[PDB]
Amino acid sequence: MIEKAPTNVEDRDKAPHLLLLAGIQGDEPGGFNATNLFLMHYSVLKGLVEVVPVLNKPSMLRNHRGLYGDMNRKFAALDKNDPEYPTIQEIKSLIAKPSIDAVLHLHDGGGYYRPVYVDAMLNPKRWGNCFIIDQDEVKGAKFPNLLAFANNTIESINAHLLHPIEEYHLKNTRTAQGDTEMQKALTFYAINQKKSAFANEASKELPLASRVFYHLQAIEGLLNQLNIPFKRDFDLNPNSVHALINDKNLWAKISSLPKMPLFNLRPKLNHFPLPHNTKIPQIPIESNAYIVGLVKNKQEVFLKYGNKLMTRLSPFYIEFDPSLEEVKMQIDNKDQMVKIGSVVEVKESFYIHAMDNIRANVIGFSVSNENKPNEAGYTIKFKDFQKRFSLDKQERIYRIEFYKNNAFSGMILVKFV
Ligand SMILES: N[C@H](CCC[C@H](N)C(=O)O)C(=O)O
Ligand SMILES: [Ca+2]
Ligand SMILES: [Ca+2]
Ligand SMILES: [Zn+2]
Ligand SMILES: [Zn+2]
Repeated sequence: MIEKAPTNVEDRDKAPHLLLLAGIQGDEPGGFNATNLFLMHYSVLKGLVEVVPVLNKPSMLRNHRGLYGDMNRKFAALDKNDPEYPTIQEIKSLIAKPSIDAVLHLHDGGGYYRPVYVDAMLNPKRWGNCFIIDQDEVKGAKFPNLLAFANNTIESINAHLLHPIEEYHLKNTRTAQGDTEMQKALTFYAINQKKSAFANEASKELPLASRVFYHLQAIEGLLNQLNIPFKRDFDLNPNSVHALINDKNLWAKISSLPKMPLFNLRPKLNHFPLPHNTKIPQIPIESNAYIVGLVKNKQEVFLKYGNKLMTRLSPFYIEFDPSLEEVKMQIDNKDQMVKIGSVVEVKESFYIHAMDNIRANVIGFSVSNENKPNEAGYTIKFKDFQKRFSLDKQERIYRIEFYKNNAFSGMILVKFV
């Protein structure tokens, strides 16, 4: 759970609190890219929006609907030894918090919903591009009229259609009146705790940017109805959403290694150091996005951004010795101390000062075929690199790796600017 809050803590209780959730299925990237964009690019000025950007991360990492079954059928009867039992309890606790008023759950769904059977793509059994409630009213909720909230939100989405076929309609599933499947899903649990709960589905027939667009329209429409004031730092249109999803300023940081850009990495990174005795899902990972993770695939470790594969790591597992904190490097003529885990920009040249017991291997540079080299004490310029060893497709970014005995002391990247 990530809080989207006012900068002043006093303003939290001055408007309602919304819980926003996506990614209960790992192959519905519209939802979890929209929660990501929301987290990265919006501000909430009063009240609070609590966000779980992906409910089923393990499934997301394998581009899979659900590795342990349908997580959205686990809100009623559920076996205590179900692998997702603890996750479900966490989600139910968030939903049931007294401080929460409304819940919004994002999905991607096949085709386009219609109240009347039009054809196999457009009928009441399809889920695409609709806004969903379990009933018209929840007695005892701060905002009991779900139908009014739903219809006004739908108005707001329909003011921005990209094509008429994408028109949004209300789907009231009347869950208590015998809908067995919806009776086991998230939003029904929510209304039973007297929350106004809503679901948005964007059609899978749409490309990602358009799915996300529609999810963000639904979020904005509902926030407007709740009177949770907000801003965003961009114009909401498919192109602006596409640019923010595919944003070259996104980065990820694995363990104590340097920040690396997410987009335009070489597809495979060889001889890549990862801590030994650490399970892949436990390896610390940091990003300015919220849907990034690592996942083991055969012998490789994939870097994932939602359902996108950003690079394949071919790792070697090694002890990460934290003793080395900084290194004396000459950067464009100027000796300075560079902290392990930095990215340093280089206009012309660099040189690493020799160290007692620490050897440095600059990936892409070499003077011999020794497989465990020490390349401290060489003046290195762009011309000295074999470009194919770069981290990036643009051939500007290179790894410098430091070793002490059979331990890994850290990495610095150089970027030629
Ligand atoms: N396509 C979704 C609709 C569920 C909508 C709502 N009941 C929720 O829990 O968000 C499903 O079949 O799980
Ligand atoms: Ca209206
Ligand atoms: Ca995708
Ligand atoms: Zn080298
Ligand atoms: Zn080696």
